[PDB]
Amino acid sequence: DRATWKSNYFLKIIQLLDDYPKCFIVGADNVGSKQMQQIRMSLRGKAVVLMGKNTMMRKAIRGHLENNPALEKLLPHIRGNVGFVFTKEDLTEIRDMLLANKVPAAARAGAIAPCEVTVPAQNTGLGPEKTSFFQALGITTKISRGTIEILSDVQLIKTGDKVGASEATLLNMLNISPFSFGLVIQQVFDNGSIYN
Amino acid sequence: IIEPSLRQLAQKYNCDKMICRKCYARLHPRAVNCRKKKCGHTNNLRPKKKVK
Amino acid sequence: GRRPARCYRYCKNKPYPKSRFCRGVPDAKIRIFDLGRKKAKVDEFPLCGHMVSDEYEQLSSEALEAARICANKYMVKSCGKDGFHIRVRLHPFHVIRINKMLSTGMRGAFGKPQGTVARVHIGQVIMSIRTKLQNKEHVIEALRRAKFKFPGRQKIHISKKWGFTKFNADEFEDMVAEKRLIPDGCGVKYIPSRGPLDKWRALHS
Amino acid sequence: MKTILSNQTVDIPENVDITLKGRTVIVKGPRGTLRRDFNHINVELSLLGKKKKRLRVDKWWGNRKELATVRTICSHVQNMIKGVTLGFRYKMRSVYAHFPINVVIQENGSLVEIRNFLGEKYIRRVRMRPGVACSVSQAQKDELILEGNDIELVSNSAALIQQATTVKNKDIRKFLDGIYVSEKGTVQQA
Amino acid sequence: EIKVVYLRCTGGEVGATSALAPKIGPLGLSPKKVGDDIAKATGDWKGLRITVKLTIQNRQAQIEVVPSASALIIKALKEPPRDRKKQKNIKHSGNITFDEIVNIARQMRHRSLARELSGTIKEILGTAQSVGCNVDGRHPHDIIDDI
RNA sequence: AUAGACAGCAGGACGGUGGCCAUGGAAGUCGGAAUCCGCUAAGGAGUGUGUAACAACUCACCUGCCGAAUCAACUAGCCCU
Ligand SMILES: [Mg+2]
Ligand SMILES: [Mg+2]
Ligand SMILES: [Mg+2]
Ligand SMILES: [Mg+2]
Ligand SMILES: [Mg+2]
Ligand SMILES: [Mg+2]
Ligand SMILES: [Zn+2]
Repeated sequence: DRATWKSNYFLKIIQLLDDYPKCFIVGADNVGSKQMQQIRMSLRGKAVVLMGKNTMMRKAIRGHLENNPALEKLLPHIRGNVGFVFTKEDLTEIRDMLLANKVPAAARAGAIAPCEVTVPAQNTGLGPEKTSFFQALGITTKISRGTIEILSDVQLIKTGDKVGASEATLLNMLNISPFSFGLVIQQVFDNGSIYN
Repeated sequence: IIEPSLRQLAQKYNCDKMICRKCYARLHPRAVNCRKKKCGHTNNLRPKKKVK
Repeated sequence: GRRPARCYRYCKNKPYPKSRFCRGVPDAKIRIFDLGRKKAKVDEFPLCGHMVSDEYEQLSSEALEAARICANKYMVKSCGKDGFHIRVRLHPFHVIRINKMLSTGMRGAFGKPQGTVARVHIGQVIMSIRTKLQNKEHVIEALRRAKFKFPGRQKIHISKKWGFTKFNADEFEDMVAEKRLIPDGCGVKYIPSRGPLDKWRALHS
Repeated sequence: MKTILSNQTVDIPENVDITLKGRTVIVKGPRGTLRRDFNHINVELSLLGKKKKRLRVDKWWGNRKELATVRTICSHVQNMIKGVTLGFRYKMRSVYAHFPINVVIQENGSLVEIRNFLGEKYIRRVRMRPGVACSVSQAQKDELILEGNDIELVSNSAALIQQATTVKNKDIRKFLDGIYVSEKGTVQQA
Repeated sequence: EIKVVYLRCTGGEVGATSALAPKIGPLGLSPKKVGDDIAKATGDWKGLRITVKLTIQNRQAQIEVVPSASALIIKALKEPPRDRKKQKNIKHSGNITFDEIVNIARQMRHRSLARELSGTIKEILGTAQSVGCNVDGRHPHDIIDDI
């Protein structure tokens, strides 16, 4: 029953925030079920992975502001795909290791690249490709001894901008993705405190 | 051969359509009822056949 | 061949059954009136759907056969070859006549038997399907298809009775617990609180 | 039923001037002036505000059908606001399998001559609607740029070109040849 | 050169063809050879199709065998096998115990799949009703009794 | 359905398991019956496209943006075919 599911979801989140006053808020978007699952099996007996609608998140805070008045500042802040993960014991050790929890995946499409990634010049063993794209964009690619080599070190991508479709497709073929889908930290709550 | 984006653009006006099973009228791909009074605006619609 | 069904649609004659005064009647097209799981116990198929006639007309034996096949075929597709039980509640007993005109006139015009029809009343049930509750939508849809084999208007009515019995579904379970409804094969037997006390003794023994 | 009141309000940019002569809407902007007459629809048009203008369309006691024209008028007015600010740019692409379609523009974008469509010795003379200028794209080949202030005139001009290049007596699933509208946009980008 | 392939074989029974022949023939090992050496690696399963994962390197290769969720059926259930032509509607089922369901769960816990015992016990019990097997009666009654 | 619907714009749509029988092939998707469970926001013994089988896409289901009603079936008047 949807009503029972909703009420069960409402009651379990209230008791969970009561149990753990230390939490990390993350953005779990473009990851899927396996990614939140994979975190779960790794952090099976240390932390819990939970989320849902922003509506019941704000309703839980409304229903518990009387017990904890330090939650009033989170009402408009909570936005997007929330990734509530709750800890109890450690602060800096969990912060580093969760920051270290990344899962390699396919090439991102639309996820901005705040940094430039250089491609080492080495043979990859591919068939013929049109050089009109390289000539127009201004990248010198030479066909030597069957493979392709680049002459001058040219920044292939722009830093801190929207990623282009051509770059994403080019990265997808070479199967080396510097940026991978996973859990990103955005905010922390601990007895009404904010930290980076 | 026709470039694929131009291949698709021309198909949007020639191929990707719906056909009435009473008056054969060409209809937009999201049609649910025919627009022709001669069939009584029937819901008997089928996709336009593809060459493939 | 057969005349079009429009020639015998209306109950124009007195009932003319196959009898000692009406010989040489060809056998009706419909012979199997019950199909599906006839054996299923009363409690297995509680949901019942009826096709109810809304006209006082004649339904030919061929028409009854076609609807039976049409409803059966779909129910096997939607619920299984044993997820229901279909009973045709009309038996063609009215013999229609034909005065064969082969190249004399209306002299001696009393015709010969041609076939059989089922004189249906407004509100008489034409065919019934009993299945599980979870298959109500299919029974309406199956009966919807069989409607196109009959002349006139028909209505599909989900009965509030339990299965093919004459007892309400909402109280059927209570009467069974109180031994006023003993499951007897397809249907049930009503236990009147009368008759020798020995029968009450066995029931409660 | 008959609904008592149904209104939709459209905003007006600071650089756009709209005057009403009854149900006639005159929209003036940087790119020019557009006039439309709405005498076929029994509605009430009002201008609201002085520091920032705002046009409201009112309909009293309308049936389901009369109710539908309220948004129709508002969309038409917003198109007129779009036309006089940014204009309309309908880009057409010529698709051909074997015979290239040769388009030459004459009379300053007023006449479009189409040659070698399907190999035919027939030259198609397509006259643009007034206020619509057709040109051949210089950035990309096989592309036509239709520019004008009235979406209806620009889009009808594109439709005239598109139905000029029609394949007859041939399987149109193959033989995908003609000039087709590929992009609908504006002369200026906001 | 390192290569990893993960294919399913019938195991004890030998089939005419599979999905591996176009993939194993080119590398150097015939589909018949790799079919037979895996078949003898199974040995006792006979009926069910066993999945095999193997790694191929420059010169030689190694193979390993993974079982199903609950494949200990022939030894636990005393039934005579049918012909190689199989049979029409076998509808196989019987009775099962408790010591072997935990043992495979214990071996599963060694392989660390999904979660731990408290939830994975119902995993095997649910599958047992799917095939038709029973732990000394219907599983729903057993599930209520243990919780 | 204001604990956020409907529309639209976007992500997930999982493990047992390729559930059982059958079939040369049948891995959710030729056929007949079963239609159950840790894992959450959800993910089915699958609404379709697709493969020899796969794979792949996609649907229900659910989440982000959004901010008031909306969806399905049926019925009978006039009108239309
Ligand atoms: Mg008479
Ligand atoms: Mg009828
Ligand atoms: Mg021809
Ligand atoms: Mg054309
Ligand atoms: Mg109507
Ligand atoms: Mg008429
Ligand atoms: Zn039509």
